[PDB]
Amino acid sequence: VNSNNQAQQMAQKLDQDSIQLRNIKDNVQGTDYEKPVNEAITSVEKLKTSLRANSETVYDLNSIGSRVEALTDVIEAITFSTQHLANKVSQANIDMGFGITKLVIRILDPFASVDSIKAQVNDVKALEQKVLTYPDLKPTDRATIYTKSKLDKEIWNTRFTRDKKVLNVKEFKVYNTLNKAITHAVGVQLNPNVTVQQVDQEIVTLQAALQTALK
Ligand SMILES: [Cl-]
Repeated sequence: VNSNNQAQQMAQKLDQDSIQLRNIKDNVQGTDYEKPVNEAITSVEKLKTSLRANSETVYDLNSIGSRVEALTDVIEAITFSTQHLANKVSQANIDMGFGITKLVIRILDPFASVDSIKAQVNDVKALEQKVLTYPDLKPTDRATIYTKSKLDKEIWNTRFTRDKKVLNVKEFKVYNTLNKAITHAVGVQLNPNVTVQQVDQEIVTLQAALQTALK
């Protein structure tokens, strides 16, 4: 039947989202997208269980498909935040994370019609372009968790190059001094009062400490 073959497409699509959403689950820790993607991962499992429970009944796959498709719009909205909203004020990610929450709720809602799901997907897309016009953070403004995402990635990038180019290559005192700057950068990341400027200088200071250990 043309319904069973269609069922394994969405089942394989839900596995693509399950892998894509667990990757995102780490990067959105402690942000406005932590609970939304946790609800999205749960939505992936309840759709799989529903598809698997009705495997050989051959029924209407319209509502189950609109929920699977809306998960791609959920993922697309999250990657849109990572690439375009890191310099925005807190309200941009707050308002947009609220919209993704409203979308995942409809995906989970058994009473949500296909129209109400598709209408909410457009709400998210319209919300994406709207938060783009939000003001950027001044260099003197307090740093948000999204501002410290670059410092967080720089700490793990310096940790990777340290264990590959410094650990067993240079003397221990070089390893010790570089580990002091990594620990110091973690203190800046954990400081709720550092500015956007102080996060930028800490990235350069840690990068300078890595080239110091690599000379
Ligand atoms: Cl912070």
